[PDB]
Amino acid sequence: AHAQSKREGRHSGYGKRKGTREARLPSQVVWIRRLRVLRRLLAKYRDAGKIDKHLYHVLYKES
Amino acid sequence: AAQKSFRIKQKMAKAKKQNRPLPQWIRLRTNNTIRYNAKRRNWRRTKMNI
Amino acid sequence: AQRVTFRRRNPYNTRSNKIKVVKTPGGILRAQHVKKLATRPKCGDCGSALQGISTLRPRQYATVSKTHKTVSRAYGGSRCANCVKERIIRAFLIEEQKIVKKVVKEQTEAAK
Amino acid sequence: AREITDIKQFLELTRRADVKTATVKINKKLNKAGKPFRQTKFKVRGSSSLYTLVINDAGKAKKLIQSLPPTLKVNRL
Amino acid sequence: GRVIRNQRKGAGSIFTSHTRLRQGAAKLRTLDYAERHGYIRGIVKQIVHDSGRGAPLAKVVFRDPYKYRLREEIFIANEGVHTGQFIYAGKKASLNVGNVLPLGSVPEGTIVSNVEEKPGDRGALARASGNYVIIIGHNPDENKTRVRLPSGAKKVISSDARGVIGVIAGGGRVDKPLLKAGRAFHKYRLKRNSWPKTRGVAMNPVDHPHGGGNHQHIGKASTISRGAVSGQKAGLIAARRTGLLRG
Amino acid sequence: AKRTKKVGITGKYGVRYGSSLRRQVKKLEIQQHARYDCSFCGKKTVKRGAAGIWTCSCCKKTVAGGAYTVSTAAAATVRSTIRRLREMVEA
RNA sequence: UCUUGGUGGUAGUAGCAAAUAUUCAAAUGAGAACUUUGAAGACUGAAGUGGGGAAAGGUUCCACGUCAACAGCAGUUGGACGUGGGUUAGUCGAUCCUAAGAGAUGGGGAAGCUCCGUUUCAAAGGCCUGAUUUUAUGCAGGCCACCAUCGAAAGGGAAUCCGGUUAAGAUUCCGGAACCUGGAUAUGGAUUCUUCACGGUAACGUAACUGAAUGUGGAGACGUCGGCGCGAGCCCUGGGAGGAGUUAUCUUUUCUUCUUAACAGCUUAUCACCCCGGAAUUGGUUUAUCCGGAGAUGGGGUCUUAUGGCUGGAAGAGGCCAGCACCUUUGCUGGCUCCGGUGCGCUUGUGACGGCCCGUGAAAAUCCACAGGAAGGAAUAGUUUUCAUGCCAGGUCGUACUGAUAACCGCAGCAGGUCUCCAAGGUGAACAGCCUCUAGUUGAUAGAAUAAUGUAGAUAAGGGAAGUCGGCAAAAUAGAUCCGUAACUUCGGGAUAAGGAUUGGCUCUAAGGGUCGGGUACGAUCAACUUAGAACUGGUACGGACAAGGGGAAUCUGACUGU
RNA sequence: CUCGUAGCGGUUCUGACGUGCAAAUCGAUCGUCGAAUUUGGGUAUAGGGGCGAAAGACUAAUCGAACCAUCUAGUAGCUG
Ligand SMILES: [Mg+2]
Ligand SMILES: [Mg+2]
Ligand SMILES: [Mg+2]
Ligand SMILES: [Mg+2]
Ligand SMILES: [Mg+2]
Ligand SMILES: [Mg+2]
Ligand SMILES: [Mg+2]
Ligand SMILES: [Mg+2]
Ligand SMILES: [Mg+2]
Ligand SMILES: [Mg+2]
Ligand SMILES: [Mg+2]
Ligand SMILES: [Mg+2]
Ligand SMILES: [Mg+2]
Ligand SMILES: [Mg+2]
Ligand SMILES: [Mg+2]
Ligand SMILES: [Mg+2]
Ligand SMILES: [Mg+2]
Ligand SMILES: [Mg+2]
Ligand SMILES: [Mg+2]
Ligand SMILES: [Mg+2]
Ligand SMILES: [Mg+2]
Ligand SMILES: [Mg+2]
Ligand SMILES: [Mg+2]
Ligand SMILES: [Mg+2]
Ligand SMILES: [Mg+2]
Ligand SMILES: [Mg+2]
Ligand SMILES: [Mg+2]
Ligand SMILES: [Mg+2]
Ligand SMILES: [Mg+2]
Ligand SMILES: [Mg+2]
Ligand SMILES: [Mg+2]
Ligand SMILES: [Mg+2]
Ligand SMILES: [Mg+2]
Ligand SMILES: [Mg+2]
Ligand SMILES: [Mg+2]
Ligand SMILES: [Mg+2]
Ligand SMILES: [Mg+2]
Ligand SMILES: [Mg+2]
Ligand SMILES: [Mg+2]
Ligand SMILES: [Mg+2]
Ligand SMILES: [Mg+2]
Ligand SMILES: [Mg+2]
Ligand SMILES: [Mg+2]
Ligand SMILES: [Mg+2]
Ligand SMILES: [Mg+2]
Ligand SMILES: [Mg+2]
Ligand SMILES: [Mg+2]
Ligand SMILES: [Mg+2]
Ligand SMILES: [Mg+2]
Ligand SMILES: [Mg+2]
Ligand SMILES: [Mg+2]
Ligand SMILES: [Mg+2]
Ligand SMILES: [Mg+2]
Ligand SMILES: [Mg+2]
Ligand SMILES: [Mg+2]
Ligand SMILES: [Mg+2]
Ligand SMILES: [Mg+2]
Ligand SMILES: [Mg+2]
Ligand SMILES: [Mg+2]
Ligand SMILES: [Mg+2]
Ligand SMILES: [Mg+2]
Ligand SMILES: [Mg+2]
Ligand SMILES: [Mg+2]
Ligand SMILES: [Mg+2]
Ligand SMILES: [Mg+2]
Ligand SMILES: [Mg+2]
Ligand SMILES: [Mg+2]
Ligand SMILES: [Mg+2]
Ligand SMILES: [Mg+2]
Ligand SMILES: [Mg+2]
Ligand SMILES: [Mg+2]
Ligand SMILES: [Mg+2]
Ligand SMILES: [Mg+2]
Ligand SMILES: [Mg+2]
Ligand SMILES: [Mg+2]
Ligand SMILES: [Mg+2]
Ligand SMILES: [Mg+2]
Ligand SMILES: [Mg+2]
Ligand SMILES: [Mg+2]
Ligand SMILES: [Mg+2]
Ligand SMILES: [Mg+2]
Ligand SMILES: [Mg+2]
Ligand SMILES: [Mg+2]
Ligand SMILES: [Mg+2]
Ligand SMILES: [Mg+2]
Ligand SMILES: [Mg+2]
Ligand SMILES: [Mg+2]
Ligand SMILES: [Mg+2]
Ligand SMILES: [Mg+2]
Ligand SMILES: [Mg+2]
Ligand SMILES: [Mg+2]
Ligand SMILES: [Mg+2]
Ligand SMILES: [Mg+2]
Ligand SMILES: [Mg+2]
Ligand SMILES: [Mg+2]
Ligand SMILES: [Mg+2]
Ligand SMILES: [Mg+2]
Ligand SMILES: [Mg+2]
Ligand SMILES: [Mg+2]
Ligand SMILES: [Mg+2]
Ligand SMILES: [Mg+2]
Ligand SMILES: [Mg+2]
Ligand SMILES: [Mg+2]
Ligand SMILES: [Mg+2]
Ligand SMILES: [Mg+2]
Ligand SMILES: [Mg+2]
Ligand SMILES: [Mg+2]
Ligand SMILES: [Mg+2]
Ligand SMILES: [Mg+2]
Ligand SMILES: [Mg+2]
Ligand SMILES: [Mg+2]
Ligand SMILES: [Mg+2]
Ligand SMILES: [Mg+2]
Repeated sequence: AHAQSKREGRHSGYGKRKGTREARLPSQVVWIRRLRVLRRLLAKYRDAGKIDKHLYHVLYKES
Repeated sequence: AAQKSFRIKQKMAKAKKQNRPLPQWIRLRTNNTIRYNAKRRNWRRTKMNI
Repeated sequence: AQRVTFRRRNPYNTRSNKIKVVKTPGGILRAQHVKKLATRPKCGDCGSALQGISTLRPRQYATVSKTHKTVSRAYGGSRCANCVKERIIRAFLIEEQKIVKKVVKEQTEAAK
Repeated sequence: AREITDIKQFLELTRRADVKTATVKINKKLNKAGKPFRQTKFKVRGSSSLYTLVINDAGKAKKLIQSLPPTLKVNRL
Repeated sequence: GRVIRNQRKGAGSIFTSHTRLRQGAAKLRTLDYAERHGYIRGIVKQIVHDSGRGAPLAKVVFRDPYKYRLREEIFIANEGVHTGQFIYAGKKASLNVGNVLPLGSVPEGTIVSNVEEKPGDRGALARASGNYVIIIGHNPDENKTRVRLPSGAKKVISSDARGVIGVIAGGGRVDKPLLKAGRAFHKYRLKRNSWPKTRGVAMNPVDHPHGGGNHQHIGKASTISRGAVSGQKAGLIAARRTGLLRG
Repeated sequence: AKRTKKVGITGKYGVRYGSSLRRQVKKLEIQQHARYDCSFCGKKTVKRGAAGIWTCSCCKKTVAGGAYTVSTAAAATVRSTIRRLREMVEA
């Protein structure tokens, strides 16, 4: 029941956090998730063919 | 030590077989002076020192 | 959760005493002692792991057949098909250079 | 413990003169809609290995268990 | 009245050199007929790191002249020597960095390394990283060669003594501060037990000639006679002068 | 962004050891950690491999060199000296 | 302050108070605070008061009998006493190898006990013959330039797992299923009329597919940290098939079973490689920026088998149930043991990388491969016993138990000390503290009463260091989020400076993914916990227990970390 | 480098105890906690010797020269 309350979003405020934000969820973990999202998307668009290999190479380094 | 030398175990065997009380009929013999075992050894009272 | 023990009398976490918790047909968790991982054989010239050859601990090589231990080329299980190609080419052009050097030295000693 | 998937090699195994025994094990595999069948396992006891032939057809099974060599000791289940 | 720390060093118990991780003794090839009359070609196979030694070590394979096998000699690597380079050793070898030549067969002002003091002792002089020997003279009659040593010493040695062309690799190594006690710890950990050093003025009089007193001071001259004995040579032994190099 | 003003690679040492000692370590750490150009394959891939050992990752070739640089000025001087001596002896 | 022995007073006295804690009944017994069993209550709380081991001990293990002494109360109990029983190995260790080192010999030294030295300045040595009848095979050639031996139950190392089983043994016994070494030895297959295989451009493949001296190479064989990825086991969770709990009420509910070992076959991969191809409009690409005319991307392939999958092992075992037997010999019969998911999770293995070093992180036994080409073999047969099957053997010693608030050392059953492995749920950043599950314990002299003085823990009006040598002791502060952050500085810091706000619950909202596709203007579906915001609500409480910096201005001193 | 567990120490209470649980412990508070780290086992150094990041520290509760035995019933103008 506490897990279901957490999954709705309860008991997760400033009075309930004891670790730092990077202790609770690391900023590098967030970055790795995001960059893998952008790189999977770029690879998908290149392999489909709606993005060519030069706009891919600009957007890969921009990501 | 549970991983013994044979020589260690052989002295253990001798000490085990000497760990017994006096046999009772030796107290009945003619001109006996022995009352008890004066070389009796326990694991809790005196170590046999290898 | 079930907890396990070392099965041999070594109690320490050495290289030779590595374990693996496995579940048995009797439903329980037992430690299983793991042998050390085999290292692949290396090229005698460049040092890279050379392909095709079975990766065994060294006394296990006496039990497998010759096929697992050998490539069917010259220097088969010793060198790595690029070092072999390099040494064939190095050989051949050096004897051709040797006969050119022989003829040139003979000419410059028979001319002056 | 090896799996022979060839009836010719299995009948060749049963007469190798180190073989004395073979068990015949009946399993029952009733799946959802595919095959509600009983499966037989002929396991012949060599000196070094135990060879198993799995036969999923019962008519194919009955002719094999009838066709086993006569001197060979068969255990059933 | 106690035997002091420098007197305990000669007993060689805990003051031995730490020799497990070293590759072997670095020597020249033996002075045989091939090097005495012609040359021989070896091959650099590896340039490896020797523990406790600032200079890298070349492993050079020669063919055995009298048996069919290979001889691996351990050289001190000269700067510029690379793996796969042929090394030529002998009287007839050429002036190339890494080549091993007798010093009589070598011109003037030539930079050499791993120099024999006597012909056949297989390398004695200019072995530390960055060090070299200048050839500063030749006396062909009763064959002798004047060399300059890394300490500045002039020295006449035999022309049949062999050296290796080039400087020893690893130079500039003492140009870095260690910055910290742990880098000196790991430096001396694979040399020998000679660090850390307690000062003798910081000891009791039983431990050192400089020991004792109500302030840390020496109290007699730190300059000791050459004709002094063990236990007395703790200071500046046989000093011709002292103090800063200031005129 | 430019994270440090002048400490560079010596920013691992914090405030310790003295600024002159850190500036002296800086010029040799930049040199020993720099990638150098291989004389054999033309690629700038030579790393340091326990000082005096300068290994190219591609082409797998190892050169004996200085402790913190692949070449020292003294060794370049010595190569020019041996080149001049060899050229004036065998000519 | 004699020596040895004995005995007093003090004195039925000081004391037997750390480790939260016991209680009721029955049984046994002469006798029960303390034994056993039931019941209740608690604790250790997985860095355990649990399960095993290393050293050490040595029978303490287990059963039966038993209480004079010992267990600083008791005792019917016991690590006590008396009497027995118990330790099963080709596969686990030793044994073997070398390590730092120890140490013979040869030789030198020393009056000598002995010292040095360890390959030295020694005449230091034993191995196959290519396979047989003048051979107990040598009286044939031929090779090796090495040089005692000891030294690790944590290094290296041939090979075994599961299930059952005892009062006490088990990777050792039994049952089934393997594997290794050494030996003997046939059969089948392969190979030979081109004598010592064939295929693929290749990387390489295969059931085999001669190979001496000698040489070469590999494995053995290796640091540490970081993130990443993958696997295993654990944890979490859905469906279903059983069993138990709760049920005044609610709860498709709470707990629990749902397993698959060594070994074997077939498959399976990062890396690496090969073929085609020829690249600037530079492309591929990792969390981390490396790679490409020294041939990239791309398109085909090859490989190692870490690891996983399927199958065999093997469901016949193990587990959960049902029904009937109910001093039944002692069971018998039957059913189910199935299908998923999830992830910065925990532990561990591992891969490819990166960083660090004036530090670059053992050796040997042992096994294999290659190079070479000595020698030998093709017609009712030789070779390989590196292919398959078959036959025989595997010795010696250790093995019980504790491993510690009672089995070890500390004069003892001593709050000390003594090396290591495994590791559930919640809160929470957390292997913190706190509570619980499995397992274990409930042991430590007790009972009554509640004086002073103690020890340990606290609270305190008003003042706030006036106390004291000195703020000693205590209090204050504390997590996290947001704001703000001076002097000085070696420009790295100082810094969490200083200071200041916010924090619960409930109900919502908004973001942030994965699978999913195209014509020679389109979304089903699945899953997670992070952050931000808002309303409402309350005796303005909210890091509500636990956990958790006091700060600043300066001076002397030693640079720092360290000892 | 830092905060802080485990670990490793040992600041302060000059707390407890001080015929102790203990010939050095107990409790709280502290230092440090990824390396000059901590530690097992093997090995080496032996008494005027060793070893010492130095305190005359430590070398089996022994250290400004360990322990054992002998010389030795050492000698004492000193004490009983
Ligand atoms: Mg809430
Ligand atoms: Mg909240
Ligand atoms: Mg709160
Ligand atoms: Mg926190
Ligand atoms: Mg975290
Ligand atoms: Mg970051
Ligand atoms: Mg023995
Ligand atoms: Mg004891
Ligand atoms: Mg292969
Ligand atoms: Mg001394
Ligand atoms: Mg001394
Ligand atoms: Mg000294
Ligand atoms: Mg030495
Ligand atoms: Mg030193
Ligand atoms: Mg100094
Ligand atoms: Mg000094
Ligand atoms: Mg002093
Ligand atoms: Mg003093
Ligand atoms: Mg003196
Ligand atoms: Mg002095
Ligand atoms: Mg001074
Ligand atoms: Mg003097
Ligand atoms: Mg008296
Ligand atoms: Mg007396
Ligand atoms: Mg008395
Ligand atoms: Mg009394
Ligand atoms: Mg009393
Ligand atoms: Mg008391
Ligand atoms: Mg108590
Ligand atoms: Mg009763
Ligand atoms: Mg009571
Ligand atoms: Mg009760
Ligand atoms: Mg509790
Ligand atoms: Mg018992
Ligand atoms: Mg009794
Ligand atoms: Mg009593
Ligand atoms: Mg009594
Ligand atoms: Mg009792
Ligand atoms: Mg008893
Ligand atoms: Mg007994
Ligand atoms: Mg008995
Ligand atoms: Mg074994
Ligand atoms: Mg040996
Ligand atoms: Mg000796
Ligand atoms: Mg002599
Ligand atoms: Mg011995
Ligand atoms: Mg041995
Ligand atoms: Mg061993
Ligand atoms: Mg090792
Ligand atoms: Mg071992
Ligand atoms: Mg072995
Ligand atoms: Mg078993
Ligand atoms: Mg047992
Ligand atoms: Mg079998
Ligand atoms: Mg096999
Ligand atoms: Mg074939
Ligand atoms: Mg190999
Ligand atoms: Mg590291
Ligand atoms: Mg680091
Ligand atoms: Mg998984
Ligand atoms: Mg097995
Ligand atoms: Mg196995
Ligand atoms: Mg490609
Ligand atoms: Mg670990
Ligand atoms: Mg062999
Ligand atoms: Mg070969
Ligand atoms: Mg063989
Ligand atoms: Mg036996
Ligand atoms: Mg035995
Ligand atoms: Mg046993
Ligand atoms: Mg046991
Ligand atoms: Mg045990
Ligand atoms: Mg136990
Ligand atoms: Mg014991
Ligand atoms: Mg004792
Ligand atoms: Mg005591
Ligand atoms: Mg105790
Ligand atoms: Mg005790
Ligand atoms: Mg916790
Ligand atoms: Mg419980
Ligand atoms: Mg008590
Ligand atoms: Mg007040
Ligand atoms: Mg007040
Ligand atoms: Mg005030
Ligand atoms: Mg005031
Ligand atoms: Mg005052
Ligand atoms: Mg006053
Ligand atoms: Mg004051
Ligand atoms: Mg005070
Ligand atoms: Mg205070
Ligand atoms: Mg914040
Ligand atoms: Mg602040
Ligand atoms: Mg300040
Ligand atoms: Mg604010
Ligand atoms: Mg809230
Ligand atoms: Mg002062
Ligand atoms: Mg200081
Ligand atoms: Mg630190
Ligand atoms: Mg710290
Ligand atoms: Mg304390
Ligand atoms: Mg006190
Ligand atoms: Mg602390
Ligand atoms: Mg401190
Ligand atoms: Mg610190
Ligand atoms: Mg820290
Ligand atoms: Mg750190
Ligand atoms: Mg020892
Ligand atoms: Mg010693
Ligand atoms: Mg003396
Ligand atoms: Mg002292
Ligand atoms: Mg004495
Ligand atoms: Mg006398
Ligand atoms: Mg007297």
